[PDB]
Amino acid sequence: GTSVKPIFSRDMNEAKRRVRELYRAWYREVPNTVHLFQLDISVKQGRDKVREMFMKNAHVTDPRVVDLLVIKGKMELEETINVWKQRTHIMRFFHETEAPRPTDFLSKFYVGHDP
Amino acid sequence: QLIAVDEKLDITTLTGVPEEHIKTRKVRIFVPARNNMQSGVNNTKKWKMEFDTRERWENPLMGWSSTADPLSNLVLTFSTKEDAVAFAEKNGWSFDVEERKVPKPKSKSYGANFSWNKRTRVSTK
Amino acid sequence: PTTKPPTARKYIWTNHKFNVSGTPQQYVPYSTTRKKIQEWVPPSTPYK
Amino acid sequence: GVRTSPTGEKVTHTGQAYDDGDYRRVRFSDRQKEVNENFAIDLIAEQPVSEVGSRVISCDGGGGALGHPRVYINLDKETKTGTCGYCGLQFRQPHH
Amino acid sequence: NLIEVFVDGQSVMVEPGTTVLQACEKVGMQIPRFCYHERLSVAGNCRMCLVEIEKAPKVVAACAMPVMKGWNILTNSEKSKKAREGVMEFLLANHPLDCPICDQGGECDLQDQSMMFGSDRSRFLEGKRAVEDKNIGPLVKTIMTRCIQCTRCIRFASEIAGVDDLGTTGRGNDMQVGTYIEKMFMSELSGNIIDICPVGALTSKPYAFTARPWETRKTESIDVMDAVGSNIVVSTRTGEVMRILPRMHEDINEEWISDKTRFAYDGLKRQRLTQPMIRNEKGLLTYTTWEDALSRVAGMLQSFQGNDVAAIAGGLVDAEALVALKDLLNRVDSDSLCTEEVFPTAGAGTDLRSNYLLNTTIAGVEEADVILLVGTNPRFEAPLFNARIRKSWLHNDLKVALIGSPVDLTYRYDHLGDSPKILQDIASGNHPFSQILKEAKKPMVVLGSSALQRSDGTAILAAVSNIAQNIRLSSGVTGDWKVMNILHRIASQVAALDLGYKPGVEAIRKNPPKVLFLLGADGGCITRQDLPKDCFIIYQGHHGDVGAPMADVILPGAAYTEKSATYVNTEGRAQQTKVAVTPPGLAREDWKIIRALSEIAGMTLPYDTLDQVRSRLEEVSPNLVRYDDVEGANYFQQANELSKLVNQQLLADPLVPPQLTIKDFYMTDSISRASQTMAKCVKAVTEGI
Amino acid sequence: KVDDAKVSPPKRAEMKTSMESLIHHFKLYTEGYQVPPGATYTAIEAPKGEFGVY
Amino acid sequence: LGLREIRIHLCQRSPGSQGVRDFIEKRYVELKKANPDLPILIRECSDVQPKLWARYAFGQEKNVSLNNFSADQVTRTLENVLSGK
Amino acid sequence: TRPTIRPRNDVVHKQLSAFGQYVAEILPKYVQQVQVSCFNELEIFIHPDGVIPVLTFLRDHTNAQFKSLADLTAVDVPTRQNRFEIVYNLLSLRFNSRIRVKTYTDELTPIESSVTVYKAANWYEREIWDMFGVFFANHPDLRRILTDYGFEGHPFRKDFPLSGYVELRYDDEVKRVVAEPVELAQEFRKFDLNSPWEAFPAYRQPPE
Ligand code: SF4
Ligand code: SF4
Ligand code: FES
Ligand SMILES: [Mg+2]
Ligand SMILES: [Zn+2]
Repeated sequence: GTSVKPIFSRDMNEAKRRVRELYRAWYREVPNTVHLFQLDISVKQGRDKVREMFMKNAHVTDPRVVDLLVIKGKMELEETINVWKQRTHIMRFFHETEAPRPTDFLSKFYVGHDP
Repeated sequence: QLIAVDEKLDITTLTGVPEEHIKTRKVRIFVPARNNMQSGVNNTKKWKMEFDTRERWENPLMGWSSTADPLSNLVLTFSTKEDAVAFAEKNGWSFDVEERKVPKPKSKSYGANFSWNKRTRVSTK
Repeated sequence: PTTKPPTARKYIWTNHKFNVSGTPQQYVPYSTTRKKIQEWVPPSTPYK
Repeated sequence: GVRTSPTGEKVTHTGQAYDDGDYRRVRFSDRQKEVNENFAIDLIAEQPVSEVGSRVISCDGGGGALGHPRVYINLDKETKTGTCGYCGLQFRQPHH
Repeated sequence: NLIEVFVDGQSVMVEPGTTVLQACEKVGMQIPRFCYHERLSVAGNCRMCLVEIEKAPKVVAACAMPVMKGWNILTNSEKSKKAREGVMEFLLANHPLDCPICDQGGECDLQDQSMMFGSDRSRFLEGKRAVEDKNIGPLVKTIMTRCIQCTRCIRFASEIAGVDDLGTTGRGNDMQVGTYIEKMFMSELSGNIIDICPVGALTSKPYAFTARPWETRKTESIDVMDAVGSNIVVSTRTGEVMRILPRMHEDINEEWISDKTRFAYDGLKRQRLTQPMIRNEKGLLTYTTWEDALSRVAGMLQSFQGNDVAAIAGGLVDAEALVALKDLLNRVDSDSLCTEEVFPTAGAGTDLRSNYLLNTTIAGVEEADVILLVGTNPRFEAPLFNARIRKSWLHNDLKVALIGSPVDLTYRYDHLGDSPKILQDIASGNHPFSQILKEAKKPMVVLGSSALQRSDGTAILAAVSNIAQNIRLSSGVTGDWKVMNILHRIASQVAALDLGYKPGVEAIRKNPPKVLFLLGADGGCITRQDLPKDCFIIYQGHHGDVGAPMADVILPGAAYTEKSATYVNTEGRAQQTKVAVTPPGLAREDWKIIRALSEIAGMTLPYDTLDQVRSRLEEVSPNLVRYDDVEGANYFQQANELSKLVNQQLLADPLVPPQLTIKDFYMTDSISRASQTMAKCVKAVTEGI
Repeated sequence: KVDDAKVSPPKRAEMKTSMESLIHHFKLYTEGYQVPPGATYTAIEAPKGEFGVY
Repeated sequence: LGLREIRIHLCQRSPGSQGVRDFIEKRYVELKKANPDLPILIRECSDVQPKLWARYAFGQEKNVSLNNFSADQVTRTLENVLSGK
Repeated sequence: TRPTIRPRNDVVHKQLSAFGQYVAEILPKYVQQVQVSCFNELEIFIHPDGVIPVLTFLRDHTNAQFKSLADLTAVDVPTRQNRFEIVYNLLSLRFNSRIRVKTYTDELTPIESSVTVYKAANWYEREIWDMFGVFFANHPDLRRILTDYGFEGHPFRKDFPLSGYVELRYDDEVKRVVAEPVELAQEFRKFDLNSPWEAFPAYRQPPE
């Protein structure tokens, strides 16, 4: 439909405002997450990971998609603040046990049939 | 009032699929071919969307067929080619569309088996 | 069994075996099918 | 009738036996290979051939409801026996 | 005009003469049937299709009764349901209990129609009938107790395959379908009786007992065993090619496939190349790594350049691999690129597609009035093209005329001599067949590409082009009808020609190469005797037949069931085969191997994905990426004018096809030679019994 | 069980002596019976309360 | 500098290739007879503009758009490629 | 009599049809369609923005006292423009009856939360969100209920694979459970069970 129902934020400006508010909320939480969960990472590493997770959705140009993304981000944050998660999930954000997947054509050709 | 989004729909960031299986997957939208072993045509009514085939290897123990592709068994049913194309586009996968093949109408006549001067006459019944 | 002995078959085991787990007599699984793909065998005679 | 491979490993009734250079033979070290010593092909060969004076015979495997579904075997080709394939049982018309 | 009938009260407009079954199909109802096949004649004996007309007191066989004006067809009426139940009851009353041991199993029309239209209980309290099994070859396994005497195999045999060795012997309940003698039903189209037999009486013998229909995964790909490009379906199970089935394409395949296509899938499991191979100090081939093999090949490629680099393309190569190899060889200014099949390069040559394409499509044969076959055996070179010719012959009284060797075609044809002297005479007009062609409204001239392999292929091509020109001049020039045609017999030939490969290995023979890339080249046209001493050979392929024994480096590749690839058939239509399984062992995709070799050599190619390689294919020739389209431009005037300028003399040798018999049909290429079933077929047709 | 061999399996003796019964047993244990299109919500008084299935 | 092959892509139905089709119709035979050993590959396009590819030595290729050209324009462009100017 | 055929209830069918007409007349603004299945189950298809008014009417109206929210779920149909189909099953104890209310929505369109009408809607809508990705506007606490913490994707969608994309195991190097891409020792075997012969003539569709 031409007149799509907005979740909120109307245009993209208010969506960006909500994105920045959620980013501030996550940024001020990383020291507490490191302290409580007794993570062995640095605070800088946690902030960098929050920044990277925010940046992987930087190409979104739909206000409704942005609103859903910030809703799910707030959900993830409230999981972390209430210590509902464990160190398991917080470290699952880091993919610490995966082998470095090759990205060049020659290495992909050598390892297997993966495109 | 009600906002307007003059852009193509895209829910790839919300579906949760990994980027590898979003970018490097080419689905196939088509109407399945009739199973040649049967004359029934009721399985060639709806369009189907299926993914490309990935590697399967042999399990070192018990010799089973292992896999590493999550979307190996994922087949979706769509009533129309347009519906399937829209779904594939909004989910971000590549897609190849194949047009439905319907048999051409044919002229059948029982009396052609006994033609007076044509080769259509049959030598047995 | 003393009053009603079971039917005797030529394939039924004569000696019963208990649970042999934890012993060198334990069951070990394996594939019961042969090799699907035959590899090409290059000639033993050099071409030159 | 079990047979021994050149690597010393018994062959099953399906002909399964790892090659000499196969690493998977290590699983049987300090343990045993589960092989059934009774071969159905050998046993059914041991079974004789029945002779009935009719063109068509009916086989259900014996026992009635305990056997296989009833099938009919046509005993017209005298150069070979008619084999019920559910149970692999051979029937034959009395020639001569 | 169309008449108006009714199906369950719904108005349908149908042509006069349309059957009740066809009217119901048009409205959307598939009437149950056993003996009825749309591609076969109308038999009307199984009586399963009986339906009720609204006022008629008697049910009518829907497969044979033409509709009349104002007929209301009651498909789901009580009378129709009772008739279907009775017919199914009789069929299953005499049918045997073999479902668990019967390969038809879960894809049985008798089972499905019993479950959808018949009762669920048996009133048969008597003994059943047992029928002696027959033996009609190593391909079809017959358990004739399961036959329902639907006469599909007989009708198919006669009408389609032109072989009348099947029929019913005796009468009554003792009627049996077979040969009545120990004769094998050996023909190049004998698997379609397996396909169309509604019950398990006729089943595939190589596929016997292996799998069940619900387990198989169906991958829709195409065929590469010949140049017809038949549409097939590969049935796999746990990553293994289990079966090959026809896929309907009425303009190419039409639900039928040849036996070589259907039963040579087992050749993909033997003599397979699975690891890269090099040669040690003693000259014996040993397995190695991709890195080492590609490093050696890249070192040689960097060492040499110019026309000292050659590629020979085999018969099962794809457009992606061909274009990748062409670009790789052009990166070193080398141009000794050739295919192992000769096409006359004098005049237009490969410049015009309407000079080596089958200008009238396969479906266009049904519209032709007269057809003239020159130097070909379509029964074995392209069995489905011959089947289409047979269909046109039967249903239109087509006048088939064959110049040259009197092969056993499946229909009556006019045999014109054995030499191209008749070909010259027809062009001149002395032969009466010149008058026949001139009077014919729609003539067609098909020159088999097997005749172009002769030393005077250019002269034969010029002669047939002159015949087509004479036809065009005398007849009306106006019209979209195309006369001149070339029938190919190699899957990769048309794609290679479109890309720009020089046909035939004459360039290699003229200038021997220091480095030779055999891309699936198992034809044996070029050997180390022709090549100079210390020549470096890299064979890239999926089977080790000739090139692998005579190569220095061996690169395993993928088959048509194992790669997504582009093949162009003899009429110019492009098609893509999809991935059914993955290449075994360390084998990789062909274009991927070529691209990796280029990257190691330092002349990296500009494509890294299948989409980019097909974009390169589009750059070279967009017809390679327009898939289902077959229409093209006609440049016969230019081709004929260029062929006229240079002329040579026809050899005084009779035209003899390479394949004169069904054994020659069975053994044609690498997969067929590696197949066990093809060897069994050859033994059966040679030694008999 | 409902005396409808297109829904419920027949007896072993009927399967091993009747062609229709064998066919129906095969189809019921390989493909299963087809259920006409439609949606239902049926609830019962299970011991823990209303247990329902949609 | 060293030409290796030349390819012409012309859509069959689109009016933009009317001039290109004229060159093939009544000028190709003279051109090919002038260059017997030059591969001139004629192919068809679907909806893209007509194009003229020229593959030189060591895999160097250039494409020239032939949209809305006439028979004279196509002849002059092809002569320019053959000449090297 | 037919022992194997379920008997029909014309009385209940007529009562349900009359009540469907009643509600359709009362609320023309939202009621798009009314149906009564042949096994006596009333269904009402309404516009998605009428959920609160329709549920409040069916709960508080004297002639429709559907006090109990029996069930609340969603059905995913990818071929539709609005794939998600929200279903409410209501029970009326006073009149001893059941009703069904069906609305439609897609990924990005919220559905008004019905926790002000029935309290069970809280957890039911939490489950709907967790399993399909449908967002409910005024939910007191909307979060995952059944999936793992930090789980990505909504499992019950038709396009979500059966085994998912990740699997868990204990990694001794990091002394914790880790999530790694899914990899099955034996792949799930897909069976094609549909027969190619039409089973029910009554449900045949026009060929179009
Ligand atoms: S042909 Fe059909 S009905 Fe007959 S035994 Fe085979 S599966 Fe059963
Ligand atoms: S063998 Fe098969 S195709 Fe031939 S008549 Fe019998 S049932 Fe029909
Ligand atoms: S289908 Fe008509 S009688 Fe057989
Ligand atoms: Mg069959
Ligand atoms: Zn038996």
